[PDB]
Order: sequence, then C-alpha cells, then structure tokens
Amino acid sequence: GSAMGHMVKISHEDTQRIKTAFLSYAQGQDKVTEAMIDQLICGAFPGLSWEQLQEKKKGRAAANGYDRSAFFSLVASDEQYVRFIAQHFPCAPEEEKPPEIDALELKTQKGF
Repeated sequence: GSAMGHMVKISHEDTQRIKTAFLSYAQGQDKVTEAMIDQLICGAFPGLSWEQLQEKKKGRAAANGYDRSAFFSLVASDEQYVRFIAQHFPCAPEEEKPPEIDALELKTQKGF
C-alpha cells in the first residue's frame, strides 16, 4: 500500500461515478441502505457474515446508512471500489447543472 490518500483510480469521471451511483442507487439521499452498501463491501472482501459486515461499516454507517463521507472514504482507498461503481455506472455528464464538480466536493448544491 502507498500513501495515495484519496487519490487512486479516481479521475474526474471516477469520483463523479462513485458519488452519483452510490447515492442515487440506494435512496437518492445523502446515504445508502444496506443493499448498495453490500455491493461495495462484498466487492473487496466477500464471505462476510452480516455481523462481520455490520461491524465493517460500524461507526459511521452504524447499522444501516452509509453516508457519502463514510462511503467515499472507503472507496477512495480502494481502486476496485472506485471502478466497481465506475463499471456499474458511467460518470455523470456534469454539464447540465453540476453542484460543484460532483466528484471531490463538500457542498452539493443540487437542483432539487
């Protein structure tokens, strides 16, 4: 492992991919249900019993509710995770009406 921080297989497109999919997929909110969470977690480490998986995302997801900070923190460290979503969902076009960059932002001012 290298000291890559939050920069890995994340280009403009990739970060946009990870946020856009994760959120919109599960709830559409700033968080995700167990379902999208499972896809991510099983992505790198499979064979987890729910007890083992729940402790995986314990702390910030608590039980159910992976939020964009928690989710992003995990994915930004795992290239299989970043691309995992990138593979499932192409990067948003970001030209119609982007909050900021829809990738590495803090204040998602969305048109809703």
